[PDB]
Amino acid sequence: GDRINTVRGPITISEAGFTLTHEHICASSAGFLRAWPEFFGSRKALAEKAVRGLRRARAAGVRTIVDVSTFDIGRDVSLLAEVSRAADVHIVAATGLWFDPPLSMRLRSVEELTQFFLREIQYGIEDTGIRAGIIKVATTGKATPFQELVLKAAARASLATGVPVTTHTAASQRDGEQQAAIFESEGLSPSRVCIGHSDDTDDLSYLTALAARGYLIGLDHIPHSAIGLEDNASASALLGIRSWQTRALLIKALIDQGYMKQILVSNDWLFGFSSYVTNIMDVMDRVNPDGMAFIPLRVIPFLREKGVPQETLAGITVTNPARFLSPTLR
Amino acid sequence: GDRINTVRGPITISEAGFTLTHEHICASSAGFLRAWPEFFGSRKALAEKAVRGLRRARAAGVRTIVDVSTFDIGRDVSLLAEVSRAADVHIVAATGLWFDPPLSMRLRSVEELTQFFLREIQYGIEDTGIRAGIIKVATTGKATPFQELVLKAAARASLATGVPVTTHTAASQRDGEQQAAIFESEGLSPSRVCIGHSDDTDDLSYLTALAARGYLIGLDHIPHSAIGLEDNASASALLGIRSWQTRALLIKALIDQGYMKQILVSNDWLFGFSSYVTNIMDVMDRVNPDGMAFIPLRVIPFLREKGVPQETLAGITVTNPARFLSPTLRA
Ligand SMILES: C[As](C)(=O)[O-]
Ligand SMILES: C[As](C)(=O)[O-]
Ligand SMILES: [Zn+2]
Ligand SMILES: [Zn+2]
Ligand SMILES: [Zn+2]
Ligand SMILES: [Zn+2]
Repeated sequence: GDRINTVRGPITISEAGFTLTHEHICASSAGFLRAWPEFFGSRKALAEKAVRGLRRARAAGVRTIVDVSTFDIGRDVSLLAEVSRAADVHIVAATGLWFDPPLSMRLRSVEELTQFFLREIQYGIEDTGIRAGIIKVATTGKATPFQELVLKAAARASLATGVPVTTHTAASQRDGEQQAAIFESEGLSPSRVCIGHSDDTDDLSYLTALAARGYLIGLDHIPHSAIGLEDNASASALLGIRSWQTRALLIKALIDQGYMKQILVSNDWLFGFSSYVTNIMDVMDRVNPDGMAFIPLRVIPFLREKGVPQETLAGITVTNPARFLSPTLR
Repeated sequence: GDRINTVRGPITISEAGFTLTHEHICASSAGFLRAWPEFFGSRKALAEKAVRGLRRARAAGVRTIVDVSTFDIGRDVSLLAEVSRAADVHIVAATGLWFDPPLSMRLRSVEELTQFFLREIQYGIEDTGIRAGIIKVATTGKATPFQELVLKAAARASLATGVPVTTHTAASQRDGEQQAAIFESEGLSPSRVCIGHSDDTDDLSYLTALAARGYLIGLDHIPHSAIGLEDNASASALLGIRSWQTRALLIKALIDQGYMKQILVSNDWLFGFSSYVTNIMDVMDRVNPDGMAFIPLRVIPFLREKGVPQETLAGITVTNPARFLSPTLRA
């Protein structure tokens, strides 16, 4: 556990630096960007845009982002490597499955899925040699049967490799509780696990109860808000109507209850988005022109102003990610 | 239309020859073959197996196959081009959408889908320049609202390019009737359309009505007979108990009623199958070891033995596919 795999190769733990742990270059679907790149203008336009945003995040102090796009989010690790080199920002790539698995995934056993995630972690994604550094999974409410298999296989792959697991939840449904039960049924340590989208809820008791058990709490939706666009239903459905300040005060709340070491903060931002309504990216970029720089430009100052010490901010944004990403065998 | 697009470039209508009109190299899912080729042993092993199979079909007289794998069947057009060249069989690639569209597809409008189909027909699939020569679509019962957009977009793409459409049906639910209604609502001529897996039904009159209206009838499940295999529930669920002979006799029934011009026959065979239970292929290859050669080796001789004349059999296997695939604008 002394090296993190990025899309440009292994980096030391101290090279990671200021890290965003839940981001995407592009949220799409398996095969889609290569089949229909004109949906994003062109592949070149998408890449140029990503590099712009990554360069601006780098200017604001971001050294590493974790791209948590799985196979079924249309992860294109060749694009990641390209924009990582061009922008000079480390990108950690993901294996796992999110909630749009095709038939050839859906029909697979826990054992088969375990071999797939291990392939992507140990040997490399597709034919690239680029090894994942994290496993993403997802529920949206109670796990479907397949989703239980995915979580169990993610737990098996993490135990074999030391690589952490990170989750999508419907927080309003307290998904993290079922996710934790499943992971613990496989003997996975809660410190290997980030329960994500957790700022979608204001149920602080749900959150501290998980952190108390050792889970990392991913407060990765801070800039996601449809305030001012409440008449755009597709945006409000996606973003919620809770303000960024409300979401950020959960970070303080967790800190005040003694759980600073369990917190991971991010934007869940992206430069293309095909797996929602057309032209959604335009809406999102109007909502948050800072994009991935929103955390270092708006959130960290806001917290500091509300009296969060520098030291605690550095812990959350540098230390916790390093601990989380360092591959760590039981 | 003077030329049919294949994965090696345009061919003349006469180069097409004996043609299987509903086949796959590999039935999978978008991205899946490239992310997890070890599911098939390796990509190399899958290619080699497809080449052997294509070479045996070529030996039995097959000159061209139409790989009706869409984006969401995990069509890998580079793989098609590779095995076409190595086996020396023409392969026609497909555009369209089958019944496993991802979110980024399912969320698209008829206009967007139309543009995507046109892209794969007129400009080329992915970055390859390989152009589709057919549009595959699917329902499994009453069309879902997304499947209606797909069928409308297919019809618009076919009207604009002359390239035909071919369908997956649940035959027992008479899917072909709604598919036809949708295509006609867009002004597509029936002679552009093949209603596939139609040998899955015993309802002859459902078939003859569609043929009368000018539709091609795709009898492409001839070897899909789960016979002596109720021990295997997903395999007998895949296949069925109706004998291959019974399915072939539907070809003869349509001929006898005067619709030899409307008949397209194929195997719907494949060399890999990830979108089903694991090891389904071993089951399938043990059932039909002739593979894509089953049509020329078993079916055509059986029909001749039943009294079907040579010229009629040439018509169905050479002339109907040529007419179907040759790009034809309306009026
Ligand atoms: C890939 As997502 C839209 O759940 O951040
Ligand atoms: C792709 As298929 C199983 O409907 O021939
Ligand atoms: Zn998510
Ligand atoms: Zn995300
Ligand atoms: Zn089918
Ligand atoms: Zn088929």
